[PDB]
Amino acid sequence: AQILPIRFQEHLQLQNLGINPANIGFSTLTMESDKFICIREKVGEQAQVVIIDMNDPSNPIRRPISADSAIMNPASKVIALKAGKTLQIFNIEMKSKMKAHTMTDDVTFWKWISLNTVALVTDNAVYHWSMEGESQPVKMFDRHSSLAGCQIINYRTDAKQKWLLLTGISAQQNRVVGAMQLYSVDRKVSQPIEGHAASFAQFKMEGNAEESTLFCFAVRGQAGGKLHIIEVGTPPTGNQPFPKKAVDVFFPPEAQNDFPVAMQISEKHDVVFLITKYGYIHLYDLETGTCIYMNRISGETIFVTAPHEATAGIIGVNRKGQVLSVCVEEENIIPYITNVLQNPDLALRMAVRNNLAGAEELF
Ligand SMILES: O=C1N=C(NS(=O)(=O)c2cccc3ccccc23)S/C1=C\c1ccccc1Oc1ccccc1
Repeated sequence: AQILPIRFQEHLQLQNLGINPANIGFSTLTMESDKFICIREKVGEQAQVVIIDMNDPSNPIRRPISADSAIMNPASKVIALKAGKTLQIFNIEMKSKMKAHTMTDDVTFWKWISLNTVALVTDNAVYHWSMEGESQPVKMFDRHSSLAGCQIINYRTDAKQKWLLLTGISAQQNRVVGAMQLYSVDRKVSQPIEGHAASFAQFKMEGNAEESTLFCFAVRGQAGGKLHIIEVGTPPTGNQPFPKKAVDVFFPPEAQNDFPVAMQISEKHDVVFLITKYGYIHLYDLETGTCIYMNRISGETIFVTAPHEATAGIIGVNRKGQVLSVCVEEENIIPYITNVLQNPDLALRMAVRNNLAGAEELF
């Protein structure tokens, strides 16, 4: 068989839209959802910000805007801008300031965690800040000492905002070591975890009426590459617990310095997408951890990812400016699982879930 369980797509080449490759990187380019990319560029002496609307990519909007960091809202024409310790949320459509706040501590990382809330990470704490109303940032938890001095690379929550996860990395010798802090809002407890990339997911087990809240993380530490899928906290009333899964994360012999950097989980397909530093993608079944597919999909590091809503896939930007995505190929995944993976248990479970499109309708 020459069929794949995935479809790879190239959506854009940012260098073809007038972006300097020097600005295609984590400190200057943000992609908080699949709807926009925002780039900060200094051209001559002038600070400029560029917004690429992914529905209208050939018409980037570029303006002289001074900001140390810029993150578009996941859905609205709303942008958060930082300069020093002062933060602003700005309504672009209405050319009007929504909210502003001056922090005491420097915000070293920030990210939209929902359609209306931005998370703020300082050296010692994490806050949530609504874009609505008058409310100021609210401290969610204090940072755990295991993340001290890390470079923060991600912050994310489960859908219900009851489980909060901060992820950093640090250099030790010639290694890149991942440190995570998982915080339970209900329990007011943190747990340190050695991890490089992670995501949450909602999964409805066979036999259960209510979805389980799953936490998936991957790491490459002293025991090698490992992926874990675990239910966090107490199951919903009436549910059976999700049995913890643990599987190997493979790296080939020529990739001893590769490690996980990003994860997204398909809401529709119950598949984990894992991206590595060297530009590999792995697919894993969320229920079992079974590895479905691995391949190198990018010749450059992919430094930012988001869910790709249209395909329930993953979209990312690599360092040369290729905007790429991977999703399940809904017609070919079960054939691939049947004849290449030769995993009929998975083939059957996937068909029973019945979340793969088949046979086009008339409207
Ligand atoms: O020059 C301008 N270009 C704008 N484009 S945008 O699409 O709304 C727009 C807004 C925010 C971020 C953007 C990033 C990339 C591309 C366009 C952006 S808003 C604007 C000036 C402005 C408008 C309202 C209130 C204040 C404004 O600036 C001032 C700053 C300091 C002091 C006085 C004014």
